[PDB]
Parts: sequence; structure tokens; C-alpha cells
Amino acid sequence: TIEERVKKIIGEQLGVKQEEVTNNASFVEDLGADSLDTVELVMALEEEFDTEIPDEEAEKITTVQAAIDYINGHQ
Amino acid sequence: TIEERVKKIIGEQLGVKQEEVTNNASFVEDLGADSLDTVELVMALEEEFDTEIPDEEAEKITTVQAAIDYINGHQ
Amino acid sequence: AASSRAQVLALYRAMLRESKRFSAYNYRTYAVRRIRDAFRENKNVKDPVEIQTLVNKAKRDLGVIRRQVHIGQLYSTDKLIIEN
Amino acid sequence: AASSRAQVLALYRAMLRESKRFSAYNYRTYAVRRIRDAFRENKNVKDPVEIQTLVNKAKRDLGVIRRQVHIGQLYSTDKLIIEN
Amino acid sequence: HKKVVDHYENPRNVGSLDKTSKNVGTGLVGAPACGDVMKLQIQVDEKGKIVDARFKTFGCGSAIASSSLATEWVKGKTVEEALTIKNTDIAKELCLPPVKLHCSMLAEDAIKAALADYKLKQEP
Amino acid sequence: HKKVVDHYENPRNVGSLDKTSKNVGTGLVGAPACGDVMKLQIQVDEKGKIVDARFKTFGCGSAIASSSLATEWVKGKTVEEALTIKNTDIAKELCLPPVKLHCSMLAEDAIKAALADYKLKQEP
Amino acid sequence: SLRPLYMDVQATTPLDPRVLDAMLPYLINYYGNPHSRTHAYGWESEAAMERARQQVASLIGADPREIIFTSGATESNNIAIKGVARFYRSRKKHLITTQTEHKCVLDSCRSLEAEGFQVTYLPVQKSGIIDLKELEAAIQPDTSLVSVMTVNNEIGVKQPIAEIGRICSSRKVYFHTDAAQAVGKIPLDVNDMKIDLMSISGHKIYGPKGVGAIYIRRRPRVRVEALQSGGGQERGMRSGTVPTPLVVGLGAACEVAQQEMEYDHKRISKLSERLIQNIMKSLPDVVMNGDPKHHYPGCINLSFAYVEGESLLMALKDVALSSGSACPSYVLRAIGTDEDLAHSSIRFGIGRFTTEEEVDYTVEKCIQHVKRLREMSPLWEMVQDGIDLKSIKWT
Amino acid sequence: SLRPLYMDVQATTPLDPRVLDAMLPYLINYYGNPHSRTHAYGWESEAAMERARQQVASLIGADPREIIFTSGATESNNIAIKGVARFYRSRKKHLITTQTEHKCVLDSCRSLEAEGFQVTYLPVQKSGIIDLKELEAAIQPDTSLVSVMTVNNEIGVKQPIAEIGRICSSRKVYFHTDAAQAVGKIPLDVNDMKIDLMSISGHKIYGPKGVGAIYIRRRPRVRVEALQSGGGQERGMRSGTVPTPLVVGLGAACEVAQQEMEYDHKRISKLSERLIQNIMKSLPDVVMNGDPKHHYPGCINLSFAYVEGESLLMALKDVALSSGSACPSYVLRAIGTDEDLAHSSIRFGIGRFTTEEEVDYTVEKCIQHVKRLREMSPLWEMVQDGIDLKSIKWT
Ligand SMILES: *P(=O)(O)OCC(C)(C)[C@@H](O)C(=O)NCCC(=O)NCCSC(=O)CCCCCCCCCCC
Ligand SMILES: *P(=O)(O)OCC(C)(C)[C@@H](O)C(=O)NCCC(=O)NCCSC(=O)CCCCCCCCCCC
Ligand SMILES: O=C(O)CN(CCN(CC(=O)O)CC(=O)O)CC(=O)O
Ligand SMILES: O=C(O)CN(CCN(CC(=O)O)CC(=O)O)CC(=O)O
Ligand SMILES: *Cc1c(COP(=O)(O)O)cnc(C)c1O
Ligand SMILES: *Cc1c(COP(=O)(O)O)cnc(C)c1O
Repeated sequence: TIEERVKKIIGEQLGVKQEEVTNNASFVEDLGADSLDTVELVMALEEEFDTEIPDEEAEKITTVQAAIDYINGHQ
Repeated sequence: TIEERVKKIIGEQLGVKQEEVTNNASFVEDLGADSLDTVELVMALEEEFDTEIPDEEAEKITTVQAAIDYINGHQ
Repeated sequence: AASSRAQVLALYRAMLRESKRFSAYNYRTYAVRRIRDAFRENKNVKDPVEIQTLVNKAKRDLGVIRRQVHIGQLYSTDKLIIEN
Repeated sequence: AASSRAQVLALYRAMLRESKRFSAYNYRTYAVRRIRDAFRENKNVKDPVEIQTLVNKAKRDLGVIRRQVHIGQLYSTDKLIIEN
Repeated sequence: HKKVVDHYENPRNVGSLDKTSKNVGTGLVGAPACGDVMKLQIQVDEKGKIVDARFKTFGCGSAIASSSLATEWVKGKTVEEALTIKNTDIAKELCLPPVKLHCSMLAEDAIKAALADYKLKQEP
Repeated sequence: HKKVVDHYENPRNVGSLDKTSKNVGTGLVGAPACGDVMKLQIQVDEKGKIVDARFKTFGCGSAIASSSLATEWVKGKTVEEALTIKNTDIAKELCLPPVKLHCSMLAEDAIKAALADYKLKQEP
Repeated sequence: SLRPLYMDVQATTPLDPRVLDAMLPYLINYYGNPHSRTHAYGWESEAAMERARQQVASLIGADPREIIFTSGATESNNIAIKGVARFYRSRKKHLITTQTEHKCVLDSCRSLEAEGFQVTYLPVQKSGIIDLKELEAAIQPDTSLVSVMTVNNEIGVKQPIAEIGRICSSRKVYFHTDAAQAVGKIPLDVNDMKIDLMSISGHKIYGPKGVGAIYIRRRPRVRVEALQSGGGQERGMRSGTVPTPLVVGLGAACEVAQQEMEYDHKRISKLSERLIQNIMKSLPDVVMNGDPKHHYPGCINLSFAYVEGESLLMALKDVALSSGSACPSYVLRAIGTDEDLAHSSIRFGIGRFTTEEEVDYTVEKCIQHVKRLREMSPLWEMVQDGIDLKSIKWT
Repeated sequence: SLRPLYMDVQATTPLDPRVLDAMLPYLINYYGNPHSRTHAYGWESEAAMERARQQVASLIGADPREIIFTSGATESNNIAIKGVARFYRSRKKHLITTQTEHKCVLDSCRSLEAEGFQVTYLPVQKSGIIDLKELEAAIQPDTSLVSVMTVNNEIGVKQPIAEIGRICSSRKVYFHTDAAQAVGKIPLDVNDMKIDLMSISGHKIYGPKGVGAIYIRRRPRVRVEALQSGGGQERGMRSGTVPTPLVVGLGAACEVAQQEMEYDHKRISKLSERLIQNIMKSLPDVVMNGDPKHHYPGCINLSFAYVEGESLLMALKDVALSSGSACPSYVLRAIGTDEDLAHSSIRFGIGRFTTEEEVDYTVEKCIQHVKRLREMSPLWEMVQDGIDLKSIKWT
């Protein structure tokens, strides 16, 4: 419901239970994601929130909180 | 050579000798052009001078001097 | 009611402008020449229903030209010897 | 020398993004699924000349996708029953 | 055609009546090998008027629609009026192609079958 | 092929020599009906060395190139050395397909024709 | 209005976008005649022709000199069957084929039967597979040709092609296989399988309609009497203008299929198992036609007892399918199916572009409407009342 | 590198953009099999098929039921010539054609000659036109078919089709015309011309390669033995899957041609007169092959004495042309051309998209290089020296 839909997206994408998707968790080092999963993760967030995340911003979205912060700061 | 290349274009388009292409002459009433010739005339000037003449301006280019004036005022 | 004259002249310009964007020389020269010849050949038609038939046919061919110009740009090739 | 990793990830994103623009459901779902499966299947290739062969093949297919997406938009049709 | 498909998407009078009734006539026509079996049952009151009817059909949509339409049409007619229902009327109403005219023929055969099973019970 | 077309786009030794010379040998081979006529003329000095040569050919590009190459090759050779020029050498240099090997054969026939017309004049 | 799902790939396939992309330059700018020998429009058209020939040959393990372009598998079947029978007619007059072949193979054979040839139409077992030992016994001293399709267009069963090749090779009989439904879907090697002739259709493998090929073995040389007279194109075996855009598409389709066949087979098999298992676990009296042990998963033919097939197809108004289709059912009759059950058969086709969502939709709707049609069915009502249908005097 | 001008439309034509536009929906989304009767992919594909059939029929004044789709004019020629001869073989065994027909008509006839048929290959006059009275005298009581092309692919001469129809009609002989080079370029009416069969090629009229049609008259009924066996598509006269995209293109090409034929003829005639007059006024010893009084202007065949044709084609490195082409020269031999002059003939093709600039370029280059090749020519040198070439012992 809230902007914490980011958590649900990370869960479905990386196949991780919503209980393990913590704010301080990083996709690669904490949720077993590779560089192919993260490309899909950024695109998934792009489709969910009707936003365009350019390359220089997508490179900074490596943790769950970073993803919540970018979406909250872009309507 | 000079921007009076407009005269040469009107001549070839309407099949009129360059001596009859005077500055005060109108395409329809003085050079026997119809509404199909004038469409082609505007496009011909567009291709000659690498300019874009929109509809509201092309409607004002009905005389030879008007064509010379528009081209001189658009580089 | 739509103006037939305003429609025809606007279609005439748009059709010529679009045909000039053909990459292939034989399609470009043909389309520009055919449009110029057809509009001139039908200039003295008086039957308002015959004009509307021609106008609609032109609108359909403008769509053909627009689509075929684009695919001719996606699959272009070198110019012919005489375009040098 | 060009970076193979930077190339592959940039090609991966561009290919998926472009395939998502397919109007036809069967082409769109296939392309997105095939790209995801192929990049994953070739993830552990080590031969640098085998990777360059795959990279070039991907660049060629990205051109195919770009062109076929556009012509699929010029000649589109209604969606299928399951897209409702 | 929309007229034929309507009889499946919006079924009517699909079901069964009591075969043991002296006022119910059952007609079963066709063969499973021929791809077309039609069961048509009618219910007649004591004045001779068909007051209800049911059908079940194994067959293509044209056969389903032919026997479904026949089941509608017999309702409200007497036993004598229902004999005059012709396969050509069913085909015209459904706009049947010539390759499906056999469906109308079997639908007519179903009406006359049920009508004969009813008249056989009315002998005493 | 570029090797064959070069002999037309950049012609060489196209022309005629004096048929009345005792040091000029003229070979004319082929037929207009067969689509291939080859005229090859050579000029020999008093030491037996071909010092010049000219040709004119009616025929396809492979025939033009075959006789043009033969006219180049005889220059600088003696009459005895020029006899050893084989059609297989002409075809190899021009990369001729098998459907054009007859051109090399006629080009060889042209050399030996002109060489024989020269040797016939040297009898006295 | 919204369009139905396409589940009918055995009838024809959509163009693979890679194939259309490869053809389009030859539909716009490279329009030359491949037989124009004197200019660049011809040279580039011919080069694309021969490039396509090599692509077709690589997929089936042939030499490009053995690939002849045709207008489809129908014409290839005619060239193989009629061309071989007519070439050897002065010494051989007997041909062998199966009762489940495509109608073009059967009618070509009926045509030859009226020309004075003897044709043995081999039966199949209940599985749909021929008996190899019956084929050996059928071969006569004057047998000219044996023709058995690789994959059946109706029920998808796979005939033992390589084993048939060994029988034909060891008896000096020519072996032709109609591989229209197999090329690019299952492994094909002309040498390993000892194939002498093979028919190929472009639009069964995501290439364009109106094009095909026939493989004709050159070592040992297989001789064929040409049927289409003309300028001698395609080595005098198929005259007429080779349609460069169409053959370019066929080659592209063959190259894509060679690259995608393994991936497609894994995906289609999994989708096929899902369609069959979810239907049968939810519907009684569902039978699959053809042995699943020797079966291409993309062609699923099921019978739904007590429901007529055309009504089921009508009921599935948003799924494109077929029933008793030739890409009643002589194929179903040939595998010994009951006549009533033959009227109850539906063919599901799953292909390169089919999704799990489409299978699940098709399965749900099929379950829904078989139940509805059974509730409308008098045969289902009789069986529900413990009546044996094989004891009623019908007609 | 820059590409040569296309002046070879008798070999094949580019796709008219209107035709490609009409086909592309059937190459992307409407990919159904026109014979799939149970779903919308089939229904819409069949509707486009029948729409194309009517377009072809309207151009030639036929009933759509009389139009059969084929893979090209080669196959149509085979269906007409072999199908008619085989159907009536029990009563009629004699066929009539001309010495200048397309090679597919001639080889089909040579094929029938070996099957036991008697074929009269009529000669033509120096003009290239048959003698109508020789055709009447050739007709025998057992004559089954007469086949004469409408426009010759090599020299462009027009045969008197309507007058041939009156001869055949009044003798109850079937009349077939190969109209591949005529459809959409000159007026065609099957009734006015009394045509019983007609061959049509799509890629000679700016439609796609790999498609054609045969008109077969239904009143009075013309009977044809089918050659391609199969599922009975196209009323059992041409089995196989009808390629919807290709036949849609053929119909579109026929509709465009019906609308553009008058305009094209005026433009092409003016361009043709300009090419012939500007060459002949600047070059001596140039002869046109074929009578200009009965000639389609878009096919110009000229001979350039003392210059071999292939070398001239090579010299014109930036113009796509042909010489002695079948879309030595048996056509040129048949009109009594000298053998040497037959080696000197070039075919110029002018079409819907040819420009005045292309004609002028071609004319200039042709004048330039005929002079160069004559200066390299020994036959020109001999003639310049007052030598009669017909007095030399060659070979
Ligand atoms: P990340 O975990 O930091 O790293 C990901 C990569 C792949 C960069 C990393 O694992 C790596 O470097 N691997 C080395 C091997 C490699 O690079 N593999 C990928 C090569 S690219 C490839 O596989 C192309 C596949 C093309 C599929 C196209 C399908 C299109 C179909 C068209 C339909 C119309
Ligand atoms: P102007 O002198 O003030 O007036 C000009 C007009 C034509 C507007 C005036 O003369 C008039 O009103 N005439 C009445 C008749 C009329 O309107 N004629 C024109 C009808 S529109 C027409 O003719 C369409 C022609 C379409 C040609 C398309 C060719 C495309 C080919 C495609 C190739 C790929
Ligand atoms: O005739 C025309 O209007 C189309 N072309 C004619 C072709 N051009 C060459 C070119 O555009 O490259 C003139 C030429 O043939 O030199 C010019 C244009 O509008 O672009
Ligand atoms: O699988 C995909 O990514 C492609 N499609 C799948 C199809 N969509 C429907 C639609 O896009 O209209 C999902 C669905 O089938 O409901 C979604 C998209 O990215 O647009
Ligand atoms: C499709 C089919 C054919 C016919 O092929 P076409 O390309 O349509 O002529 C022949 N055999 C089988 C098994 C087929 O499925
Ligand atoms: C082109 C041609 C043919 C052959 O037609 P295709 O469509 O190539 O099979 C037959 N007759 C004539 C006169 C031709 O020019």
C-alpha cells in the first residue's frame, strides 16, 4: 500500500521472503543477487512506479533503503 | 548569386521568363499560377534556402517581393 | 462540414513533403511525380462525392507513404550512380 | 580496449527495454524471456573470444528487435483476450 | 455465425422430462459414429398443446442450435401444428450453410420422433 | 571479376600493324556467328624477338581480356618462346570460369595463327 | 474486439521476427532476379539464394548442392514421390507409404495408382507407429520408394526414421521422409538417418508461407524426374524463378531453428506436460491419441468422450485450435480409434512463442466447457444412468 | 559503392510500395492459415485470400471463381498446357504453340512430346508476330490446345490475342495465353479476347516473387488435369497451402495496375520513344528486333552490329540490363536475325519507376561504349575498309 511496495518488488525479483528484505540489506551481498538480477530489479522498480531511472542513478541503488529513498524522492 | 535566387526559382516553377518575374508580381494574378503551383513554389523555396516555411507564413507569400522578404529575414 | 479545398491543399503539401523523404530514388521520384500528376489531372472534378472519394484515397495513400518511407529508412542502401 | 562486462550489462538493459516495446504479446513475452534466459545461460563463459562472439550476436539481435518493434507498431492489431 | 453460437452461449430448455409420462414424448435420433445425436422431449397437456420441451444434443454447434431452436418452436404449438415444422425453416432462421443442412434435417427428425412417441402412448 | 574487366576499362595494345610487312604476322581466328573473333598481330625484329603487338577482338569480356593478355605476353618473347604460351596460363591469370575457357583456347589459337603467318613470310 | 490465443502451430506458424528482418531488404532494395547473371541486382540476389541454401543444408547435415527450393512441402512431396516413381518406372513399379501420411502424400500416391503403379499403404499400430518388420516384409523386388513422415501433423507421433533408413539402405530402396512437422524441432541428419529425400516447409518453422525445400541425396545419386518444366533453374529439378525473399526467409528460419531447437524443446516439453496433466487430472474420459513414448510434445491430440469436437472448438471461442485437421479423421481411424471418439478429438499446438499463461487459460477453458457440453450431451446422460452405449440401435 | 540503374524490368520488378504495405499485416499479425476453418486467424486470412482473388479477376474481366493461385507463371503454364493435354488425351493428342514462347512453355511441350503428344511449334514472321492463317491451317481434328503468349519477354512484340481467340473459339479448341509480361500493362479481357486460360506472374507487375495465378474459364467449362496432388485446395486444381501474404500482394499489384496502367503506358511510351530515337540518331547500324507497330514500349530489344552483347553489358557497368535473356537467342533466331547480329542484341527495360534521367544516362553510356567497342572490333575495322564480312572463310 505505502511506498514500501519497494520491499515487495525486491522480494519477488530475488526470490527472498519479505521478512529477510531489511532496509539495510544490499542486493548482492545480502540477498544473493548478481549483476543480471540487479538490472532486472531496477527495471522492475521503473515499471512499478512509472519512473525513469538513468544509469548514473541505478548504479547507486544497491541497497533496499537506497531504492526506497530514490522512489520517495521522485514522486 | 545574391538572394535574388528567389526570382530564378519562381521562374522555373511557373514557367515564366526571368524578365517577367517582377518584384510586385503576384503568382496567381500575374504569373498564371494556381493553388497547386503555389504549394510547389513554397516547397521549392524551402528546399533552395534550407528553411521551414509554416502554413501561416506560406499563406502570406503570394507575391515575388514577399518571397524575397521572407527569405532575407530568415538567414 | 469539412472544407474540401483546405483538405486537398493540405493533403497535397503533406503528401509531397513525405514522399521527398523516401530513401530509394525510384520510389521517391515516382511518388513526387505521381502526386503532382494526379492532383493536376483531377483538378476540374465537380461532383462533390467524387472529390470525397479522391480525398479519402489520398489520405489512405499518405498513410502508405508514411509507413513505406520509414521501413525504407530502416532497410536503406547506397544511392544509385546518377545521384552523384 | 572495450570492457566486456560494461558492454554486456548495457546490452542486457537495452535489449530488455526494447523488447518490452513489442506490441504483439507473443513476440514481447518471448523476447524478454529469451534474453533473460540466454544471458543467464552464458554467464559462466570464460573464453574472451567466445564472449565477444556472443556480444556481437547480441548487438545484431538488438538491431533486429529495434527494427521489428517499430514495424510491429506501424502494423499493430488488437490485444489478445488474456491481456484484459 | 452469431445466431448459431447463441444457442450454446445462452442455453435454453436444456434438460430432460419424465420418459414414463403418458404426456411426454421422447425422440432420440442420430448416431455417435455419425457425430450427431439429438434427444428431444416434449410435454403435452390434456388439450393437445405442447406446454414444455427439453433437449440434449451431442454434435456440432449447428446441430446444437438446430435442436435448441426446434425445442423452442414446439412450445406453444399443438401436436398437429408441430408436425408442420420443416427443416428448411430451421435452416433459414439459423442461416445454415449447405454443409450443415443435415443438422436441420435431423432436428426435424427429432420433433417427429418425439411426436410419434407421444401419439403411441395416446392409443388407449 | 576485376581482372577481366580491367582489360576493357584500361585498354592496352588495341590497334593494328602493317599486314604487308615481312616482320608482321597476323592471326585472325573465330567466327562472327560464334560470337568471338580475335585479330592478333605481332611485330618481330631481325633477331627473332617480338618487339610489339596489337589486337582487336569482337567478343565477350573474357575474350577481350584473353586476347588482350596474350598481346601483352608475346611482347618481349621470341617466336619460339611465344609458342609455349598455353591457354591454361591465360585462364589462370584471369581466373576464368569453366564456361569461358574457350576464350583462352581461342586466344592461344590467335598467337599461333599470327606466329604461323610470320614464319610463312620468313621462308626465302 | 480482443483476439484469440494462437494454439494451432501445426497448421502454420507466425513469422519469427528474425526471419522477417532478414527478408525485408530483399522486399525493398534487393529485388533482383537471382538468375540475372549480368548485373549487381542479380549477383546480390543469387548470393542471398546460395547463402540460404547453405543454411538449410547445415540444419539437416546435407551438402548445399543437395538442397532444392520449392513452393512448400506439398510440392516437395510431389517431386519426391512422383519424380522417383516416374524415373524408375521402366524397372520398378511398387511404392510404399503409410495410412497416416499427409493428404498430399496420399493423393500423390492415389494419382500414381491410376498411372499403373502399385502402392502399399502400410497400417500403423494403436500407438500410431509403423511396425518395422511389416515394412521389411512389404518391400518387393520392384519396390522403388518408401515414404514415411518424420512427425505426424495430427497426433505428433515420431516414426523410427533412422531404423527405416537402415531397412531401405540395405535393400537399395530410396527412402523419402516428409519432415515438414519435424525440421528445426527434433534432430535431423540425412547421413545418420540414411535419408535419400526429405520435404521441408517454411511456414511450419516460423518462416514465410509459399516456400519449402526438398533434399535430394547426391551420393549415392538419387535420380528424380522433374515435374515443373522451364528454364532449368535449380539444376533442372524445379524450374521457375527462385523467389529470393522467400528462400532467404527459409534459410533464416532454418538457422534460427538450429540455434533454438534445444531451448525450444525443453520449454515446449514442460508446457506440453503441463497441458496434458492439468486437463486429465480434472476431466474424466480424456484419452491422448498417439504413444507419448514416441511423440513430439508440441502436437497434443486429445479426445473428450461424449462431446463433439467442433462444438468444443466453438465453446473455446477465444482459443485458436483445430480438430480432425489436415495441418472424419483417417489418422484417428488408422490408430483404431472408435468412430464416436474420433468426432471428439481436439489438437492443441504449442510453439516457440507460447506462454505458460496461454496454456493455463486454454486448460481452464477446456475443463470448463467440456463439463458444460457433457451436461448438454445425451450420451453423457445415458452413461451417467449406467447405460452401455454399445448396446443401442442407432441410425 | 554506388549502385547501378535498374533497366531490367522484364526479368523482375521491384515491389510497389503500395503492395508491400498491403502484405505486411499478413507477415506480422495476420499469419493464419487460410484453410483453418475453425478460428479467426483462419477467417481473416481466408477473407484476404478471397479479396485478392476478386482483385485479380477484376483486372482481366473474369469471375473470381475462375482465378486459381499458383507459385508463378511457370507453374500456371504447366497447369494449362500439361493439365489440358492430359485431360483430353483419350480423344485429342495435338497441341499448338509458337517458336518464341517462354522456355517453360517450350519445355512443357517437349515434355508432352515425349509422353506421346504431337506438338506444332509455329514459326513467326520477321516481325515476331505469328501468321493467323498459318495457325488456322495448323489446327487438326485432334487439336486440344493452342498457347500463344500475349507479350514476348525478349522483344516485347504483341501477338493478336483476340484474333487467335476467334479462331480457337469457332473451332472448339482451348486457347491459353501466357500473359506474364502483359497483365496490368495492356488491356486484357478474357471474354472480349475469347481466352480460355491465362498465366499471371506477380513479380512482373510489381508484386512479390513466388506467386502467380491461372485463369481457367468456367463457361464454357474448361477442364484441366491437376498436377499438384494434395488436400484439394483451390478447388482441387492446385493443392498446397495458399500463401496469404503472397496472394494479398498479387491482388494489390493487380488493383494498382488496373488503376495505373493508362498513366504508365503514356509515360513509358514517351520514355521508350526517347530511348530508341536518341540511340539510333547517334549510332549507325542499330536495328530494333520486333515490329514497332505491335509492340509493348517497355521492352526494347536492339542490336548493335560489330559489337558483342555481353561486352556491351560489361561496358555499361552502371546499368542493369540483359542480352539474349529468358526473362544463343532462339527468339532472335526465330525472327530470322543473322547469327552474328543475335550476339549483338541488348534488352532495355523501362517501367513504372523509370525516370527520364535514367533513360538519358543509359542512352549516353550506350552511345559512348558502342563506339569504344567498335574501335576494338575487328569486324568494324574490316567493314570500315570496305570488306564484305559475308565473304570471309571463318571457323
Ligand atoms: P554481474 O553478476 O556483475 O556480471 C554479469 C556478467 C554476464 C557480465 C558476468 O557474469 C560476466 O562477465 N560473464 C562472462 C561471460 C559473459 O559475458 N556472458 C554473456 C555474454 S552476452 C550473451 O550471452 C548474448 C545473448 C543474446 C540473446 C539474444 C536473444 C534475442 C532474441 C530475439 C528475438 C526476436
Ligand atoms: P487552387 O488552384 O486554389 O485549387 C486546387 C484545388 C484542387 C483544391 C481546386 O482546383 C479544386 O477544388 N478542385 C476540385 C476537384 C478536386 O478537388 N481535385 C483533387 C481531389 S484530390 C486527388 O486528386 C487525390 C490524388 C491522389 C494521388 C496519390 C498518388 C500516390 C501514390 C503512392 C505511391 C507510393
Ligand atoms: O525528384 C525529387 O524530388 C526527388 N529527388 C530526386 C533525386 N535527386 C538526388 C537525391 O535526392 O539524392 C536528384 C538527382 O537524381 O540528382 C530529390 C529530393 O527531393 O531529394
Ligand atoms: O512479459 C513481459 O514483460 C511483457 N508483457 C506481458 C504482457 N502483459 C500484458 C500487456 O503488456 O498488455 C501481461 C499480461 O499478459 O497480462 C508486459 C509488458 O512488459 O508490457
Ligand atoms: C504443412 C504440411 C505439408 C504441406 O506443406 P506446405 O508448405 O503447406 O505445402 C506436408 N506435410 C506435412 C506433415 C505438413 O504438416
Ligand atoms: C516471368 C515469365 C514467366 C515465368 O513466370 P514466373 O512467375 O517467374 O514463374 C513465364 N512467361 C513469361 C513471358 C515470363 O516473362
